[PDB]
Amino acid sequence: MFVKQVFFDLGARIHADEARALVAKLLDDTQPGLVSALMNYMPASKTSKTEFPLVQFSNFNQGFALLGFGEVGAQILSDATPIIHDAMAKLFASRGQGVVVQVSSRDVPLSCEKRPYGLQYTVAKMVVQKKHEHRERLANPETGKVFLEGLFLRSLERQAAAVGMVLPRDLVVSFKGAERVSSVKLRPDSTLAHGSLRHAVFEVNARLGGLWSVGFLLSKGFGHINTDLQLGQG
DNA sequence: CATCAAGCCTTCCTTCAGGTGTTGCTCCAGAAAGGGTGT
Repeated sequence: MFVKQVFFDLGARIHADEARALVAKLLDDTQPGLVSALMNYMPASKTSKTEFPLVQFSNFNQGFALLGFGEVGAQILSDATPIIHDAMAKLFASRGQGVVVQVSSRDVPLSCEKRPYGLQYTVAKMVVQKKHEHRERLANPETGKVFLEGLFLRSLERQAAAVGMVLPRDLVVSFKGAERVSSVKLRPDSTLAHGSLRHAVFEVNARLGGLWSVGFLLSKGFGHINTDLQLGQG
């Protein structure tokens, strides 16, 4: 269907996971249903859901951005945007002279069509490592290429099934090249880290017409980009 | 190459002419007596 993208301009850049932790710390004392909505927690406990999370943080040059997938995620972002903006306004009016928080909002539709020619898509800061078995797959390129193939195809199928639209099942993807390999730490000052890929390029015969999220740690702000900017790039 | 804009208000009829003159029926609905004249 359609997804929603809300940008919060603050005047200074804060990272997606840091903004996630900041709105977790700030709105915690009051309104527990709303933070249970935005961090996609279980209705009874603090543990997040194992399914596809509808609302995820993203990257903004002057602040942070929020993505609500589908009608439910769009409604959650719609009921949560003024409370988040008021919390940011009070937090940054408590200290200093005080800044003005600007907003932006977009409703990007989702579409996909199969074409008989390959198409190029570059994904920045995608997490692909979670276990030791994937590390054993990563050492050899032949058994790692098929792993990236299946990961990209399953991420596309999971997002298409989560948003509620049908995807053709004859898609042939291919993975060409990589630029860098780095690490991602969920919590600062922790020994544990997950391997991640920087500037991967992929080739799929079909075309995409919106924000598409691939890989792991999608909620934290990893492995997503707009295909609308990348088709006809400029 | 994708959205975001994807109007808003208020006007939203007014007076007046809004008939005049005529026409506004006519006629006949019988049969015999007493003359001709034409066959």
